[PDB]
Amino acid sequence: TQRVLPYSNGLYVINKGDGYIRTNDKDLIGTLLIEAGSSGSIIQPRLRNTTRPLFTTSNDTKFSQQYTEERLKDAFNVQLFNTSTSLFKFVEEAPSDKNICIKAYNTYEKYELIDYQNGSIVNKAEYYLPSLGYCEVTNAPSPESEVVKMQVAEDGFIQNGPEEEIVVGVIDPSENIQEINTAISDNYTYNIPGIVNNNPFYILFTVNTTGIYKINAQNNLPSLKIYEAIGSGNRNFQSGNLCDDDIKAINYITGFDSPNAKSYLVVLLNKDKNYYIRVPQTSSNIENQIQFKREEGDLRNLMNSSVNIIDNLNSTGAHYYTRQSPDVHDYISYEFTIPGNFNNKDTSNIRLYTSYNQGIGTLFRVTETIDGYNLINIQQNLHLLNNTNSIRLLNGAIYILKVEVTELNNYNIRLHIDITN
Amino acid sequence: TQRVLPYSNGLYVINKGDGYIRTNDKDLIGTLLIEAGSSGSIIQPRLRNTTRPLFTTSNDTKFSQQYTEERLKDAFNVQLFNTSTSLFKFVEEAPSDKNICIKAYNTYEKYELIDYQNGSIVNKAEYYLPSLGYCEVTNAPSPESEVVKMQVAEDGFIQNGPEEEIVVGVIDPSENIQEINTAISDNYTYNIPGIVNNNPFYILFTVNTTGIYKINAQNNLPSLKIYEAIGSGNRNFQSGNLCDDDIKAINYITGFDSPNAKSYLVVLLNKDKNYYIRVPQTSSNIENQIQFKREEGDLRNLMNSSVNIIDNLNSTGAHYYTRQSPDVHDYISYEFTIPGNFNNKDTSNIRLYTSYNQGIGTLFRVTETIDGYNLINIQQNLHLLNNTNSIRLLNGAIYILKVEVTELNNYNIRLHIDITN
Amino acid sequence: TQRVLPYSNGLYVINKGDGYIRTNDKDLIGTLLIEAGSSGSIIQPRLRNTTRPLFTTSNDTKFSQQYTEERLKDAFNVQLFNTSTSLFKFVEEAPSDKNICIKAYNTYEKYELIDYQNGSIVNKAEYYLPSLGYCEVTNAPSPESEVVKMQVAEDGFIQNGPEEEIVVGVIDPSENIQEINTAISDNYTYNIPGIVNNNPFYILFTVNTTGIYKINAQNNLPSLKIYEAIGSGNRNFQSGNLCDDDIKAINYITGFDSPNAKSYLVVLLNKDKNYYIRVPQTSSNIENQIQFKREEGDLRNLMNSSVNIIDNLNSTGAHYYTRQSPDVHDYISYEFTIPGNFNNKDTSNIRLYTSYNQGIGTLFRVTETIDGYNLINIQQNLHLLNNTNSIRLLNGAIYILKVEVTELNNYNIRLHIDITN
Amino acid sequence: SDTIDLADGNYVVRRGDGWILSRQNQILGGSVISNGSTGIVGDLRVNDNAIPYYYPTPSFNEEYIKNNIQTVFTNFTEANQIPIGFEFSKTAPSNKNLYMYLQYTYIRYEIIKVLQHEIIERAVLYVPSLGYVKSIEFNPGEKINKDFYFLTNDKCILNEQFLYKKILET
Amino acid sequence: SDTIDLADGNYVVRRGDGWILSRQNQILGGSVISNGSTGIVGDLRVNDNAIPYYYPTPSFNEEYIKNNIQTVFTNFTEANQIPIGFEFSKTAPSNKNLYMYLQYTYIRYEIIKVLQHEIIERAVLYVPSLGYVKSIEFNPGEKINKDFYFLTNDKCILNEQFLYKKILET
Amino acid sequence: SDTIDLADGNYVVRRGDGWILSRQNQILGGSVISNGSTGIVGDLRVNDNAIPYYYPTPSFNEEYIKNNIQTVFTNFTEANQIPIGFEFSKTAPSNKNLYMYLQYTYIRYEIIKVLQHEIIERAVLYVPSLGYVKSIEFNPGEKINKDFYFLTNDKCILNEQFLYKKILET
Ligand SMILES: [Cl-]
Ligand SMILES: [Cl-]
Ligand SMILES: [Cl-]
Repeated sequence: TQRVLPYSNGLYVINKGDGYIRTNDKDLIGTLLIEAGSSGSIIQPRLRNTTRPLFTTSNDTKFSQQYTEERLKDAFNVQLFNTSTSLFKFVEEAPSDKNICIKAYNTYEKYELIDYQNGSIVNKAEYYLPSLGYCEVTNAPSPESEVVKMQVAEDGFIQNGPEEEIVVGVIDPSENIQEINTAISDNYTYNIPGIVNNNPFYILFTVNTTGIYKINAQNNLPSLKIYEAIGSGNRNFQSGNLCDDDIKAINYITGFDSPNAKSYLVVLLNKDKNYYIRVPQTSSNIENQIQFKREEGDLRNLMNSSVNIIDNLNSTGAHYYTRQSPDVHDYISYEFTIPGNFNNKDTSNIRLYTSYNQGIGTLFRVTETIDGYNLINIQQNLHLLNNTNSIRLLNGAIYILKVEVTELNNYNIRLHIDITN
Repeated sequence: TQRVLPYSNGLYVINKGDGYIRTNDKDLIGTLLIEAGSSGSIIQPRLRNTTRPLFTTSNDTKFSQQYTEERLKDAFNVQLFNTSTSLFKFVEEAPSDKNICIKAYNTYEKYELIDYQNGSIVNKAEYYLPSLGYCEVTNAPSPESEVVKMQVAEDGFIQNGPEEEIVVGVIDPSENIQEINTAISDNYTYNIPGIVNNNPFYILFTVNTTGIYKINAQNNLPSLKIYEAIGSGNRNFQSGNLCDDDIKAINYITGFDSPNAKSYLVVLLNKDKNYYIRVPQTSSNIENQIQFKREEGDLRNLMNSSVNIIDNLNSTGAHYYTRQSPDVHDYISYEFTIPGNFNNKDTSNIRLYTSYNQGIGTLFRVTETIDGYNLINIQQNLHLLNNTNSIRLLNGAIYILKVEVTELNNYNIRLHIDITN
Repeated sequence: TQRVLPYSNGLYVINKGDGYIRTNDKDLIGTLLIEAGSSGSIIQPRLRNTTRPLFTTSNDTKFSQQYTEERLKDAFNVQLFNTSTSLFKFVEEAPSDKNICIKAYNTYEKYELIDYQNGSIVNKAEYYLPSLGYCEVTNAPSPESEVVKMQVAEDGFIQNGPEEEIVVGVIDPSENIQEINTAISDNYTYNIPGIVNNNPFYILFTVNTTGIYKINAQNNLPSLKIYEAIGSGNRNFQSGNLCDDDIKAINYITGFDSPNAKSYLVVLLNKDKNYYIRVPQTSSNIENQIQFKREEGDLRNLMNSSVNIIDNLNSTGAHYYTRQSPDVHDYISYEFTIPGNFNNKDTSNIRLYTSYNQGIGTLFRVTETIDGYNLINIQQNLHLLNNTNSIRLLNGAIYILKVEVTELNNYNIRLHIDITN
Repeated sequence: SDTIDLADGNYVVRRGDGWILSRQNQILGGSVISNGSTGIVGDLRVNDNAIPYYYPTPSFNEEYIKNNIQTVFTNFTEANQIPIGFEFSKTAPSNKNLYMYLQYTYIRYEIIKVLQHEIIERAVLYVPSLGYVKSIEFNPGEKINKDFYFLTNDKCILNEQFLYKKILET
Repeated sequence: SDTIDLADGNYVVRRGDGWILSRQNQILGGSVISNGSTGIVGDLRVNDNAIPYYYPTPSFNEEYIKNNIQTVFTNFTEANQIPIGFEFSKTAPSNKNLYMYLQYTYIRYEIIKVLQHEIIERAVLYVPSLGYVKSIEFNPGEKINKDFYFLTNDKCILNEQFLYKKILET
Repeated sequence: SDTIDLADGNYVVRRGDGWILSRQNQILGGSVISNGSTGIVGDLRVNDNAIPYYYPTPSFNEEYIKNNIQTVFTNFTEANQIPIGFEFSKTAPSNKNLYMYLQYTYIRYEIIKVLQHEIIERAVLYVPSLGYVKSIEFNPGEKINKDFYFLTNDKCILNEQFLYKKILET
């Protein structure tokens, strides 16, 4: 009954909430018994600034405490881990009727650091950052009930703060960040430099004018990913230039992790934002370029998604293609060519369907003119999950299926293109 | 018109109350004039921890300030004399109508250290421990009345706190404390060791089972005293063993100071408490032992008191015996033998009475069987003070008079045993 | 439309009010946005004692910052300029309905130091002493209005405290202070010492019995001024002796600055006060004495003023005399002799008037007896300003005109004594 | 008695917060406030008033006690280095006098040895917690109960607890 | 857009107090108070939490920014050496739980280059001001809006401002 | 006058708390609060604001004054080394402005010489005590009485006192 985590490969820092305390009163500051009418205060005056963060990890050698702290700084900009100048104080006035007790506990804000790879967590750290306390008030205990003996709880935590899950992707520090210092207009070609051979790397760029862009490598290989830097472009600004604010907190927009998958990106980019492109480990010594092109035409219909180029569709029968499934309400697109000679008469019966994930699909006929690519919408509201409906398409013609995931039942999406005749 | 202090010989520390200030404004912190509606605060923030205790003594060489402090630590466990981390603060909001003044004074808690010996104080010290302030609020002074000149008061103190007299006996530090490391069951014989020859000393012991015990030296000489250590047995515990918590705060239970007085003790001891026995200065080089015996029989009727063995009752006429009087509601007992041959017929007229203190007495006939001592109650509710009632008792027989003091008019109790025939 | 400043020559320190802030938010501590129900505090806890006073001057070489501070100490007894142990704190509870903002600013108390000479300021310094803050509360800003661009204000200050102008004269430090160590009774003659030749100086003296005194130099030259030391005689006291409290804060009572003007002083002196006499720069090497005389007679009518001796009135026609005008409700007096032989019959027509300042005048006939000077009031309620009324007086006789200024239109007062016949 | 439904062996026991100690009641002093005014007493738990009270036995020495307590429950050595303050406020009613006095509270820990459903040995540790004020309104010359001033035996001002863990052998 | 009715040249701009920064919201931690109690969180602006945030451009380096800002507006280097504290107080309603968290506020300064009624370059400086608390009442397991916890882009919790001065050449 | 019903000789005199000094009124500064807010000003009596003011005479020098005062009354040299704070709180009424300013108060001591029912010599000592605030609500441009700002002669804000002791010869 596990949730499917449709996260992209890489590092995430997750704020899992405030007001965490340890079991067995390990973080009890103490109790005040306030007689009725009176008041009581418990105070953290910060006469000493020292605090005591708690840290556990699955891998001391990658996710050390140092590394984990650096990641928390990348994600949320935390910078004091051992110290604090922040005062907290709890005050209680007991009502006229009855006495009152207040228990004060120190608290932690829980951060989780994950390395998520191909559908599971492969490295995990928990960092408990010292927080600003928990104060429970209760009625005065009565004499004497009777003291009932109890065994200690297992070691662990209890959250007393409100529910919280804030997920923030972070730039992998072991990978280089190259920069495109000029703002991209209509076209741009980035040659892949020898300073970053073979290893994966990021390209930080910005755009001159808000618009939809097609981004790809030569021959659509390898597949790229694209991130938005969170909160970028709010500050310093130079017209037609990139301003790097050293932001390592990233939102995944789209892109496949399988580098041998032919694909291209179609994304809506803002001029008031910076974006990172991640190019993966390439097993070839051949030169390569990243092409950026502003789309003014029908290709704007494909934002925001990656488009798989399907090449092996040259026989009749059953064909299937597995990719990482987008999250709910996110997109994935496939461009394919119906096998056979294009003579504008010969036709084949095509059945498109998914195996586990439910997705709404729209089908496009693609013709290329001297004005660019043209997309004719020939089918709308296709419900893909185990779809039995078929449609007749032209042999030798080119189509694009755009798929919006609506029910995420599987980490992967499995598209089937069954062809008969 | 002095109160009789029926204290046993030795050292006492007395908490005489809080909120003491000196005369002539020597401890005035100051005055705030608060206009109506407004508020005013006077604060002791302890930015420096220094405090200034006041000390006077009658004897610099025994009761020095050091010694006196050690005694206060023994009695009440005070340990900071020069310092304090305790904040105090006075706040006043003036009512809407009129202005208000607040005067703040530093205060002291007054401790008195006495050496009480045979009916008077022979050494006396007063230690004023710095306290947590006195705040009097008054209406705003009116212009101008007229300033009336006044001479300064004599040097001294004024108590602004509530009435308090807490008397706590303390172990004399010049005397050794020997220990009986094994818990006492039914019988025990403690040989008096040469490491503590001649000088008085204490024996710290505990009991296995709550019960009444007869305690005495060889031939009931010398007289012993018994104390309970205050708040003992609340903490560490080893079955059948003594746990010494180094408690020097002692409650006198019973026992005479006159060491040449033949006597034995009959006391109710708790298993969850420790007790000290004080054995006095003995002017003899002969070996001696302290005998402990659990009483299951009629001797349980004599708790808690000392029993004087009266030896010189071998003629008819007037006989009188002077001892330190117990306090009100406390006991003292006398065991005597009616002069003459015991032939079960010959009889004498006996008149028992006191001279100044009023006491209720109960008379016992004592016969010893092979099952122990037997006590037959033959007279109840004897009002001793100048009693004229007489009773006929058997020549040669043994009796015990148990006396409960009800009106303490004299430091001593004077028992008279007048015998006629 | 400038106010006439009828100040005497010399130095003044002026408290111009509290709650001064600089323009363009230079002294903004900051803003708290308090949600309804909640409270917010801004606190100056003085964890560091440093403060930052602001200073400007017209003359770095006389009125340096050091000098100016010394003057502020002379006037108001300020002594901490760089530091402060005084806490301030602003607290705001927002009402249940709406949110609330509080802005806190640091403030200054503005002091002005002037050297005032013959009717204008010749040296000027402004010292802004760090104060105890300004707290404005406002309603929560609404989204979003629209941000309207504004140019910065000119550099300067804004007063947020209440209107205040407190003017305090101070002793010029470049001039010596001689002392008359004996309290003055009926007569006293102070010889002018060679230790203070030529340069102007002060004489600090007190009086034995409250009364009116005539004070002057030999032949009424040069003119003297008299000051009262502010708040003197409130403290230490030795009967018949001067007690110097080193008070440099002075109130001008009366006296001319023109040293070639024949004059004498008639002043009401208190025994419980000290007074300074200022004797000006004298361009002569001749010995001189200051005469003090207690007035029991009619001369008491001339307090408190200076009396100009008018010498050049020996022809008929127009005569005019210019002096520094007293302030409103203050006095100035003229003693003159009607030209001609005194034969008790010959008479002249006299017209007395002022040119710009309105003053009420009373005229006295002066005859000297063997009992002292006699003053007969011969004219009352003379309205001097452009007066056309004339009066016939005796040739060769001596008169004193006492003038109370009621409307100050000019820095100078111009008296005209027109004589016809 | 000292009977307990547990197996044979040694145990760490947290007996709760809110324990006050015998005789020690008034040693910090107290305030006298009057006629409408408010008194506020407080303290600051650091260094040399946070030093704990040990009561060891032949089996359980101090080090044993400290180590087991700090392993299972709160590590007081690390905690009590960081200052924590506390305060109490009382208000005097008009035309009356109020006296208020302060005393430390402690967490009570125990090491017990159990043999045949019986506690045959017990070590005790008191770790300083916060504080507690008692107050009384009084008249000049009014006699006050000794019990208000002086505590004869340790008690817990809250409900006592018994939170145990069995200690396993080296 | 970035159009402005000003002449050509460089400008210092005070954009107001009350700015909070993206992502940074919860890094100081927060309190959970309950059932009638009052929580009070606060801070103290000195030394190493008063260090400002610079965002320079090719024309306007850090020194330029600092010097112009401190000449025209407040001199933050002198001011931020003298400690200033601030506090917020929230009260939990009976039988409910309240969470309150603290974040620093900043004054936002800008250096802008204007050419033909257009801002073609902008440098930014954030100087630490005071603070700001957000609070929410919550139930066990209640889902809370991400927007309450996490700020995506810098905003001003007050009304923004635009107080400018033209910078003249050396 | 300076007539007193005492014998001939020297005397120490405690003249009471609550004395304020001439000219010195506003030198600590003041706060301006507005529209419902609360202002709280305060100080801390230590070291160099607790240094007393001596005014000796030919008979009574400073040492004489100090020694006699500290023998009979409070020893200010020992006391004024231990910091004592004080505060005042004022609240501004809605839509009005309030100004509040602070000044030190002093205990006034005197050494007097009496001869034939007459004080012929008097030495004075002012020892710093606590403080005192004056407040006023004001309108923009409202003229305020000089007397509110400036004290011409030392006065006592409380009732004056005269607590004497005769000094006996060495
Ligand atoms: Cl699927
Ligand atoms: Cl008797
Ligand atoms: Cl004129």
